[PDB]
Amino acid sequence: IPNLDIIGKRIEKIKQEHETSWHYDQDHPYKTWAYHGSYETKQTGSASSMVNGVVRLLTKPWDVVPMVTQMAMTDTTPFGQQRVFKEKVDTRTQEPKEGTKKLMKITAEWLWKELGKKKTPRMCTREEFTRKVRSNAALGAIFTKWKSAREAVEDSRFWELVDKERNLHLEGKCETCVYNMMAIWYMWLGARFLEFEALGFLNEDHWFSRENSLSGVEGEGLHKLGYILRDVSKKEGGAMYADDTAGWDTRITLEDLKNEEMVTNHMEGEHKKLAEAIFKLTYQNKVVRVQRPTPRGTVMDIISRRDQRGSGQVGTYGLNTFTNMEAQLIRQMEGEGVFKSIQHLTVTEEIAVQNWLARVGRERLSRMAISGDDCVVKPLDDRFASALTALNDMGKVRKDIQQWEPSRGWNDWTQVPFCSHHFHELIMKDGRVLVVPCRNQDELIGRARISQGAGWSLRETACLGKSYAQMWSLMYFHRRDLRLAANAICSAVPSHWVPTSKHEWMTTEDMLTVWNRVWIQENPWMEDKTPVESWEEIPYLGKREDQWCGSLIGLTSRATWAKNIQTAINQVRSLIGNEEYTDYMP
Ligand SMILES: [Co+2]
Ligand SMILES: [Co+2]
Ligand SMILES: [Co+2]
Ligand SMILES: [Co+2]
Ligand SMILES: [Zn+2]
Repeated sequence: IPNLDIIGKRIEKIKQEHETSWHYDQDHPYKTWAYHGSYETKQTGSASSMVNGVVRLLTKPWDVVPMVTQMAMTDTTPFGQQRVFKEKVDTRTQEPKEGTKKLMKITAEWLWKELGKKKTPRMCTREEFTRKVRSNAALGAIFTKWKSAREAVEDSRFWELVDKERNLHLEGKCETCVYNMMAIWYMWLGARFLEFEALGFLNEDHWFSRENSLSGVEGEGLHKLGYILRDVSKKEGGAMYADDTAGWDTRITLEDLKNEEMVTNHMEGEHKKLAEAIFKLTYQNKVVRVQRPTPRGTVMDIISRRDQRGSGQVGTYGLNTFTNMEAQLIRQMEGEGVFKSIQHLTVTEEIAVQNWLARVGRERLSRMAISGDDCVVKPLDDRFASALTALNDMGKVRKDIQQWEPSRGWNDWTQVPFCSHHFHELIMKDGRVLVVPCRNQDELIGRARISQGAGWSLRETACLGKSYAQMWSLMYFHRRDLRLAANAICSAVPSHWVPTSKHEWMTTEDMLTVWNRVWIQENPWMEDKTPVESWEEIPYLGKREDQWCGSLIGLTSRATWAKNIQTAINQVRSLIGNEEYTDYMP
């Protein structure tokens, strides 16, 4: 049921821009989204992402690995947009029960107060926004008008439009903040600025760093997460649990959005009203355009919904972390028996929850590592595994397990999945112990073989390959195939070309210098600061184990690849052209 007093102004402006073709399509497919109308549009998107020809030429054995090549096959055409919508986005999560709602409000109020003890909400500025625009992903949709975000921020007319929308937000109205599905949702840059202005502080001021949030890992980096998992495992308690949620963003409820909004209770002045506009007008009452193929050509559908979360927003990461922290705390409460029924919370139970949060709240937060929808929890004991009523009633249904089957955890932290990795102790030649990340190698190579844009020059393609190679040399040096592949890419691309997207692999610094900085000098879990003097000193995983986040070391095709790698390197060099290359292949 749509509230036209909040969304009608947005819908009418779109309707007036397409009055001739605007119509209600009685054959529309939307079930749990409110459908408003359609108009004729030009099809956007493509049914395949571009392959990185440099990386591909240097990773020939993986041409026949289906896991690798399947990753290249995206579909952003109207046909492709409707599949993902039908499968993932067109669902409904039931409203939580009264007791669940009271648990969430109490916990969320407590959590915001903890996060705000040492932080103060503030407004982010146009200059902050303009500086970040001169970098990358703001996730704006630029359509018929500017050509890029860098061109828009320089134009004075652009900020006049922002001012017009901002003034409307100040009077509690919204007219241009519309989501576009081209599942990832885009907005026009002015709508992104208004959200960044109101909520960017959560990221800019590191509200979910581990120091400030205890559970969060914002800013940590892959080379630190394994150490953080190992520290959590040192706590007394039950097994470590890491349940994935099925389609987290689609399971964010209106109740969740309202609890995330209580961060406005910590705000003042026009900042509070601006953030309240973002929450009520654009998060809890969203208008979405999505393309749909019809026998008569592509149409754009205008649809709306209150409850879900739009992937790619400014506060998406932080608010997902907030709500997951809140959800996992409540599951810890349920396991410890702090309340007994989610149908309603007795006044005695409500005081018990409040006392539990005051007594042990911060300790229980430190038993968790949470990044967006990704969580690891080491609870007090294993009652957690079957404490499922609040989690299911909040809509956070676990993936790949029956609704009421108890969760299975791990007693060995090196088996716990987190941020799509597992983490291992790696013994150096001098006896020091690294905790390194491991991920399936086919997935790593498949992602490096994907070019991010369309119509990229060979130089930008080569610099993206170099960026992957250097990330591999810093994060996955312990995998035989990736160290070799990284060396080949860096030998094939001119040494002075800059890798193209903050992260430590994004310069032309000597990668051994960066390795020493990351893993030794600035590594707080590395007491002996003696640096290593060569790559030969830096070890691999066991040859049995290395093979098995995906390696091919035992294969005939890999042995041939490794032996003739210089031929492929020379081939790439002949295309970039006469240039100055460094040989990294020892
Ligand atoms: Co018209
Ligand atoms: Co990269
Ligand atoms: Co190198
Ligand atoms: Co430490
Ligand atoms: Zn707006």
